[PDB]
Amino acid sequence: SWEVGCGAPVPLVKCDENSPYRTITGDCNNRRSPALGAANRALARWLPAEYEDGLALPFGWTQRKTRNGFRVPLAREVSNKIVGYLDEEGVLDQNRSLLFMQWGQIVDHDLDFAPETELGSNEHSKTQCEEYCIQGDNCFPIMFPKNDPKLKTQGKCMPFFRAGFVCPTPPYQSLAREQINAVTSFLDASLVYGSEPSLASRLRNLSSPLGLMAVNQEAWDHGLAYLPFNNKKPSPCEFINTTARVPCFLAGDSRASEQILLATAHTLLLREHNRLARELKKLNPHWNGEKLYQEARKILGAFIQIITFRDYLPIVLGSEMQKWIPPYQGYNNSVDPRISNVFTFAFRFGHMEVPSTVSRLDENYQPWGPEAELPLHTLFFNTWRIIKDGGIDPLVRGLLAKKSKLMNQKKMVTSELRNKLFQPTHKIHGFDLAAINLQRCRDHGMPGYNSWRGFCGLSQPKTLKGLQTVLKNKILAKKLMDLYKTPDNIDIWIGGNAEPMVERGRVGPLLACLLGRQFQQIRDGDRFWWENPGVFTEKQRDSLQKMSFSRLICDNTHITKVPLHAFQANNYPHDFVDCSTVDKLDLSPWASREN
Ligand code: HEM
Ligand SMILES: *[C@@H]1O[C@H](CO)[C@@H](O[C@@H]2O[C@H](CO)[C@@H](O)[C@H](O)[C@H]2NC(C)=O)[C@H](O)[C@H]1NC(C)=O
Ligand SMILES: *[C@@H]1O[C@H](CO)[C@@H](O)[C@H](O)[C@H]1NC(C)=O
Ligand SMILES: *[C@@H]1O[C@H](CO)[C@@H](O)[C@H](O)[C@H]1NC(C)=O
Ligand SMILES: *[C@@H]1O[C@H](CO)[C@@H](O)[C@H](O)[C@H]1NC(C)=O
Ligand SMILES: [Ca+2]
Repeated sequence: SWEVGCGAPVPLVKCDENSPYRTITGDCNNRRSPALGAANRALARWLPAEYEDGLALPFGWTQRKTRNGFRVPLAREVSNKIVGYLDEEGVLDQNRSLLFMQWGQIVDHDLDFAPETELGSNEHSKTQCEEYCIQGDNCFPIMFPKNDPKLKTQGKCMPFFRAGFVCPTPPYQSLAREQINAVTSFLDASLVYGSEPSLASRLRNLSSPLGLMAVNQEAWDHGLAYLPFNNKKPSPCEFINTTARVPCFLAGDSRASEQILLATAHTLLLREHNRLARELKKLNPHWNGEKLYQEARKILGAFIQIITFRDYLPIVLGSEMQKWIPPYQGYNNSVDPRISNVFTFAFRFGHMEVPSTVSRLDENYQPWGPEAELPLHTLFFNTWRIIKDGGIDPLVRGLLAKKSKLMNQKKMVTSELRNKLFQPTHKIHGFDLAAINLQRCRDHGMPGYNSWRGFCGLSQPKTLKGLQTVLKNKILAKKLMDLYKTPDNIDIWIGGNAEPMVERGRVGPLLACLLGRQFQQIRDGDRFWWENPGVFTEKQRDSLQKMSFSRLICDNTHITKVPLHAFQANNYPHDFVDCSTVDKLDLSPWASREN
């Protein structure tokens, strides 16, 4: 009997079996198991969770508890010795735009979010973790290795709180601890609309029956809309410049303001919505707010899906694309659509594609102002640079005309993220995304590198020399062996990202397999997948397949020169062309005459 009949949530809902629209929660997608791929349920386990005590405590928690007979190395030490680098010269991806990085993050945010356990409010224990670096309960601090410069300027640790888990909040116990996915597993634009009822209605333009999203009432971008602002005081976007006092945005997803390009992308998405909704009203004046909201939402859902599957995944997965994600063959209700706990680490390959600077560029795609280029760390939680420093258009052109960082075995994660990350409530630009990722693999009970190699039908190196051969890199294998002792102990995030990239792709074979399999399932196990006979008409679909990111820019900003292929590295003006040469979204097939 599954000791299923956990957990006390999620406020179970009931389905309208002939509803033509998705729920907000993702309930009801799968008819026979309606909670599948819904938000606020456990991330799926492709392999059993691996905890120090079998149930909940992470490897590394108890100093004298080994993993396979070896101590697991400090996350920050792995980070310092392997992940970091000094010289940003030469690190850029010659064939991927910055938008490639950015769309990766957007997709990730559509799919998964394992928020921290919520116990630190109404209490200092959260501030005591930071202050005293005392491991316990949900405080699992990232301690500095001796020799860390941060030890000299920053104290003993970086604070880190364990992720939320189902059943959920109070600690224990019986089966293994299962982390929660706070968003819908479907690729459904949940980051624009929200994955909870509360949030989803708050976001909409209810006053007006046009079914627009709520827009900003204090700022505009050459008349084009901005996201609404967020109420929650204290605001990290306020905190990073108290003079400017500009708060974070309010999106479907709580992380929308984390970095300025994410907030930028979110802005394009909310606008396409209204562009569609109003366009729909024009062509169907009879439809109330709802019908327009849902029809706009649904097209946008399709937009995310299409760009992701037609434009993005092929240039991540490369040669392995075919093998894991073959041409669509319809909805299959036996396929598990849930995001796996491992995927949420495999998709953090993006972290190695983030470059050290962001640019604002002008209509000639030239530096915009005298500080056109800024270090990435000054743009974390930064809304004021958008509203008071030229709106989104200069940033969007940066997205097209600048390049992603290329992953590099000797230059993995820029120090902007590896030393200068900001976390709300923690005041400093002093955190380490890489170390966090490693501690979080352990927090989540991740099987090690070789377990996952084995899952994917790949060899499992057991010696330094075997690891050299798999990684095609002597020195990197030697560093990982020195720290981890056995490849069986290499944390998945670093193991997966250390593999050389597959031909025509940007991740290695292990991640290709973890990624590919997840993406296959989110497409095949989705009853509302755009191409699934019945979701859209044949004519809508010849039209949906017209859509493009170049197009979404052209229709939602004052940029009129775009590339046809927005994810490749494009230089102005040679690889740019005017907006009128880029196919439009022909909405004719949405015309409804109910005469
Ligand atoms: C400036 C760029 C970025 C910043 C500042 C950023 C920051 C972060 C932070 C703070 C977390 C939470 C880490 C934790 O506590 O475990 C995170 C998680 C994550 N990052 Fe990023 N990241 C960026 C880019 C990207 C990109 C480009 C991708 C993918 C292509 C990505 C994928 C993810 C995923 C999947 C998670 C886990 C989400 C979840 O299930 O909770 N990130 N990132
Ligand atoms: C805080 O934001 C303020 C407000 O925009 C920034 O100051 C602006 O920057 C330059 C020179 O200081 C001027 O062109 C603006 O008009 C300034 N405005 C004001 C009111 O001073 C300031 O640089 C930001 N500070 C940080 C640390 O990010
Ligand atoms: C809702 O729509 C009306 C009419 O277009 C507009 O004036 C109003 O500002 C909108 N409200 C918000 C918060 O978006
Ligand atoms: C649905 O997926 C399951 C498990 O992967 C498989 O057994 C089944 O054949 C698939 N259905 C169709 C119609 O292909
Ligand atoms: C750049 O990548 C695209 C796919 O993004 C590919 O078709 C093209 O051949 C590549 N360009 C170069 C110059 O290698
Ligand atoms: Ca989603």
